[PDB]
Amino acid sequence: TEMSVRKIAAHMKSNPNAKVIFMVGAGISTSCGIPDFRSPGTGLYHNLARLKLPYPEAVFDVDFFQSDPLPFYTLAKELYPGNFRPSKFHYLLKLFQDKDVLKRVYTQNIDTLERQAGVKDDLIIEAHGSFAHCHCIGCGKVYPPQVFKSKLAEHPIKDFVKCDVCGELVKPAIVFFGEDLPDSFSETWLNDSEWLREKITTSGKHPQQPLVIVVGTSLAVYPFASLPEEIPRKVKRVLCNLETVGDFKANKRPTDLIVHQYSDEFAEQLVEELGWQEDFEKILTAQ
Ligand SMILES: Nc1ncnc2c1ncn2[C@@H]1O[C@H](COP(=O)(O)OP(=O)(O)OC[C@H]2O[C@@H](O)[C@H](OC(=O)c3ccccc3)[C@@H]2O)[C@@H](O)[C@H]1O
Ligand SMILES: [Zn+2]
Repeated sequence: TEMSVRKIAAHMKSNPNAKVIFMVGAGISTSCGIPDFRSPGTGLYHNLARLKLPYPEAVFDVDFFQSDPLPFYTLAKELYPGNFRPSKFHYLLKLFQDKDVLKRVYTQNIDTLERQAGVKDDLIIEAHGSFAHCHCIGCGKVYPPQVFKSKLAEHPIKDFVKCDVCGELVKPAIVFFGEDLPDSFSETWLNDSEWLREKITTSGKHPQQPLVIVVGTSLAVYPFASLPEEIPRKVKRVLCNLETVGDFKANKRPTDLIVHQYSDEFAEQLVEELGWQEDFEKILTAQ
């Protein structure tokens, strides 16, 4: 583990004008205390999940939601952005941004913790959307998140928010199954893939080699799980994950670095080796 983290730091110091793409999953938010929508519990939500959902993921299915918004509403209450403090790993992303070495973070999480830790909106790509905004599912009119958040406080929750223009259901801009993923996801990955193949030279007579770091995901859900094998072979991949998964398990590459480590301790150790503790510590205390 510490040797692998050493190599990541050494690569970054050998390529100081190169940037890093992160691809992340639910594992980077577990230390924040965010419930897993699949896990049991005591709330109204777990009662509804057990009684009303034909399968766990239907809480995110747009056809189910139209027939019965209550399960999703009760889940949004427990995932409410603002409840949870971003993790050390989330702040590592902000630190890389401050150091100008964050190319992008592709996140499968809806919790908005990357943005809340201070990562810029244009550096975040959401594979399932997020709670950042609300929209009508029928016509697309933008709503202030506050209107949806007001309903979440009612006891009980009834009279779900409806569009004042067309009367259809309003919900956070999470991409539900049955909804199209925005064009910006695929076009951003197209552009960033092209950048991963680019020859970028600055200091000396050598290119600035980038890096892709995959963290806290089991790489079992498609289409997101297709991205790691789409990283060019000539670009070094890191997997920081409690288990080896996805393309790192089947078609491991000679240059792959696999680190079985918790995301928060990986961040501490990486910052350790990079010599960025002082900058990192200021960010953690401010937020
Ligand atoms: N501290 C730690 N440090 C390092 N690694 C850690 C760690 N703690 C755990 N791990 C490793 O973290 C991995 C977690 O894997 P897991 O499959 O749970 O999450 P995922 O992101 O890959 O899921 C992809 C999608 O699956 C769907 O259910 C869910 O869809 C939605 O939310 C969704 C929402 C709205 C609309 C539509 C969909 C999700 O977005 C495991 O390998 C653990 O070993
Ligand atoms: Zn509408």
